[PDB]
Amino acid sequence: MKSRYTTEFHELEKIGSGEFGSVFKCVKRLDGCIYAIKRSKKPSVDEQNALREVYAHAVLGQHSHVVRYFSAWAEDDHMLIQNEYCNGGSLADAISENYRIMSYFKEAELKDLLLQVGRGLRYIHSMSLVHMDIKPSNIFISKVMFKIGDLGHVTRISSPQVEEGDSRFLANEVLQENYTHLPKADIFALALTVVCAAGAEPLPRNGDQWHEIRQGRLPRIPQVLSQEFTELLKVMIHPDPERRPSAMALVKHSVL
Ligand SMILES: O=C(O)CCn1c2ccc(O)cc2c2c3c(c(-c4ccccc4)cc21)C(=O)NC3=O
Repeated sequence: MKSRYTTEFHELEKIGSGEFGSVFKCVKRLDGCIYAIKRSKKPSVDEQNALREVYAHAVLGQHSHVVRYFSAWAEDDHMLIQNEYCNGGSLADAISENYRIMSYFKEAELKDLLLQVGRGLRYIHSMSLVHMDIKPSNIFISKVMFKIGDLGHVTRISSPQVEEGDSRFLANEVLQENYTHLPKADIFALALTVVCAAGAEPLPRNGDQWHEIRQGRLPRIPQVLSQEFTELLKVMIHPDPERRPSAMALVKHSVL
């Protein structure tokens, strides 16, 4: 062996685990910097999916609100991607700590989260790409800076086949195999991500609560928000994708 991975990096800790691969905090020996490196089993259609993640990274390396890519390589029976390390952890971890402490993101902080990820979405979408798995565990924290990561579901905007993202954040039209307005699926997921940050109960994976949200009804939020902000969230989850704002329209919105 003596892996590129082994030879170029000192592995500090495991930071993430999944159905296909783990993420490690590593120090690159030569440059002294810390990176996040995902190491997954080399896969085929599964390989086409794994490569799209690499291709998406290699074109989305220039935005402040998208995790930067450095390198990808294959060795042994594993594929590796070396990304920017965000030292603030995931949004999902911040939200889970807030949950236990009963102190959530305040309206000002929710607006900042919405605007920052909204700018990341505007960049991705400007590249004729959609993310398709926006949720708190795929937003990373680094002024706080929020950065979209996990490009495992990224596809071109006019794709006729799509890999469906997390059920809790999934827009109905996507579940229905209607891919005419893919960018608005990202918008819908961003609104529910902001709801979670606002202190909501864990979102439903299926059943009747799941359908009511998809009717355009915001889950309960345990804090008072301006009507104008609540109304922006509600329109981002409109059952008609064309009524949801585009990312460009979101980032220029008077509420933000
Ligand atoms: O398990 C999770 O949801 C997060 C794992 N994870 C963490 C945990 C704590 C951190 O401080 C950063 C990260 C982290 C990072 C990334 C990932 C990641 C997700 C998908 C593919 C490749 C890396 C997971 C990733 C990344 O690209 N930059 C990152 O900083």
